[PDB]
Amino acid sequence: MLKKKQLTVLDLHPGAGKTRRVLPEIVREAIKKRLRTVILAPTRVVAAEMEEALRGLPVRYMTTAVNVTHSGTEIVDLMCHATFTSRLLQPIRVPNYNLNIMDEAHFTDPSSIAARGYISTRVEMGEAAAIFMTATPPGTRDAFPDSNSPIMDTEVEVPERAWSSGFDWVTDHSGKTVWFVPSVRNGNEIAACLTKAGKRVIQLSRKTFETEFQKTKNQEWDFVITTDISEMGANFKADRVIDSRRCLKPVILDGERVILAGPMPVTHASAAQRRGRIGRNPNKPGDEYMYGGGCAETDEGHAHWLEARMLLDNIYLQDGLIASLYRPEADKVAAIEGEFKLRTEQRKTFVELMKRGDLPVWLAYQVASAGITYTDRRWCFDGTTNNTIMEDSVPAEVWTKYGEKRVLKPRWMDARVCSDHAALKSFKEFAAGKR
Ligand SMILES: Cn1cc(C(F)(F)F)nc1[C@@H]1CCCNC1
Repeated sequence: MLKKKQLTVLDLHPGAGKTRRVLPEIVREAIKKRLRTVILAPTRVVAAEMEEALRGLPVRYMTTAVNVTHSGTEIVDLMCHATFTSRLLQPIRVPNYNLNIMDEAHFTDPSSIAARGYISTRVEMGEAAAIFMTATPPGTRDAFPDSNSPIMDTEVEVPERAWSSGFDWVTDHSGKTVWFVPSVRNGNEIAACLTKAGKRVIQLSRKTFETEFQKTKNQEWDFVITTDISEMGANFKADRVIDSRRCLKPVILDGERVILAGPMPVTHASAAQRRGRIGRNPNKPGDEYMYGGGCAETDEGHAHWLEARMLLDNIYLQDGLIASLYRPEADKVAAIEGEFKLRTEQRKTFVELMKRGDLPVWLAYQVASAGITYTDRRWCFDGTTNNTIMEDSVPAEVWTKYGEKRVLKPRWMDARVCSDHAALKSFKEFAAGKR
């Protein structure tokens, strides 16, 4: 599969050994053939596991998840999906890799969709080879794939709020459970309910993943409450998955604002990945998968696909050519290639609002396309009254860089900036001119 002009989809079931068995073999072949290679990890936890499986081989780790001394003789680079897309957007020159390997190639974050589109366009052009590793490739309709050991699948009503009665099967369990919830706020309520009942609970989310995931290997626990971030390679020594089968979906209303719609059904790929956390030990059959709803294709019209088109329109490919999205996922957005292409100064602002500002892609695009400079924060305060960000049922207030107290009322409203305490705290600092 290491011949140019070819994209291979390695669709082995979860736990088949794509990362620890197949990946080192591919890397050995690539090094033997002198192919300049990139290995793309979804998260820093998967990058650290990749280092363990590739230990010894000459790989340059362009991540702070690994403390390795690079010898300067490596032709294989390893970085996160976001780092690849980030360096492509920045004026830093990215080598034209002969071989592009993406682990967990089902990841639906905007930068992972943009990386797949850039890589597949290069392959379509006959300029490179690529391998996409995932049990659930884009376009999968099977939520119950094969596993290392048999799994008990059980359709049951799963609590999405705290409960006093009616769900004995949840707490009358003597093993370890991984519970997928649609949001951090929903996870907090369920975790507080389990803690009140004498349970040891760890909570995981996109922002707190690195610190808290370490606790799953450092201490004993009864439950892990996680958002969909644990679908991307996170391993646990658990015997049960409780899956709400629900997710939050960012949606752009009338091209003017972003809302977090739902909770709504997960896609089949997400349900298969969530179920995939268990049934991984062939010596421990009978791990349980309790699911609380059905699947639907909620990736259609999801903002991440539009956001990925905003990223690719501002990545240089060849003269005025623009990368297309990877074909099985190109129908998820009604978009024209090049419609989000920005001029040089606005594009520089767009990059900075994402890289330094930490704003969602859609919100960074609104600000940059309006001709506003990175450091100009007047837009955080001059929106309509219906854009007032609320904190505990009362308007959120910040001290501006001018020393005044103002109501946070952004010109463009993106629900992701105030979806939880940590997101709102970060957006208040941005509005205050603190970064
Ligand atoms: C010029 N400027 C910019 C901002 C911001 F912080 F909201 F962006 N506030 C101001 C006020 C306007 C009224 C007099 N005090 C300064």
